[PDB]
Amino acid sequence: CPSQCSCSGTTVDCRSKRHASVPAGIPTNAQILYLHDNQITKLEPGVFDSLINLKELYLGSNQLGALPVGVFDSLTQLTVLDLGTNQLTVLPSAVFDRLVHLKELFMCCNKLTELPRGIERLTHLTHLALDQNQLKSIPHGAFDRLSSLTHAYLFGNPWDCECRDIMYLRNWVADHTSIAMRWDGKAVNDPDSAKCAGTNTPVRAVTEASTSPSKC
Ligand SMILES: C[C@@H]1O[C@@H](O[C@H]2[C@H](O[C@H]3[C@H](O)[C@@H](O)[C@H](O)O[C@@H]3CO)O[C@H](CO)[C@H](O)[C@@H]2O)[C@@H](O)[C@H](O)[C@@H]1O
Repeated sequence: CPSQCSCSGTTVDCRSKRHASVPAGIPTNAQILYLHDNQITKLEPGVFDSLINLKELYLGSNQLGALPVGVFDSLTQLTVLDLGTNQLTVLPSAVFDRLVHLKELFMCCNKLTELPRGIERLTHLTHLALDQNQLKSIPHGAFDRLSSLTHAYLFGNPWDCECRDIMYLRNWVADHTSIAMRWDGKAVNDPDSAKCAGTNTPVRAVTEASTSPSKC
């Protein structure tokens, strides 16, 4: 068992141990790896390659500024991926590609400005968390294939209701009011939680006429 970690069968728990990098010696039979709440500043190319039976991976609350290309390619059985509370800005376009069975994707509280490419194809997603980033909008159709969504976290983004290309997210929240969630120390259903930048007005209440294709 790795230094400053605890191991119980297939669970490897290294949360809250001031790790400055992913620790060597992680058992390859591990199905759950808690690495959240450290100050891991980078992931080494290949760091997870050996862990091909991994099902849940938590990397929340670290110092991740970037993800290496293919860092998650080995984890074809992965169902939970938590990346919330890092310093992420841009992701590699195919970083989620192999995660065809992913059900929970947590990415809150980073510095994202566009929806990361790939999210569109993760059809088994039940949870998707994008709250507290810097997204101005959502590309048209990005949620079409995500027909298993029960929780969507969209609050705390500078949504741009001036632009007509908010109308997808507008329409989408109105059509899925029940999966629209805010966070009150837990999950709370709130179709209004997603709000326009500046005005603090609910995104789903945005009117077709109130927008302009020439103000984006
Ligand atoms: C750190 C936390 O981040 C936001 O809370 C989000 C919440 O984070 C979970 C996190 O996934 C979990 O690994 C950690 O151990 O506990 C957090 C709960 O506090 O996850 C939900 C979605 O599941 C939301 O995205 C939350 O926004 C932030 O809102 C909290 O204040 C807190 O800083």
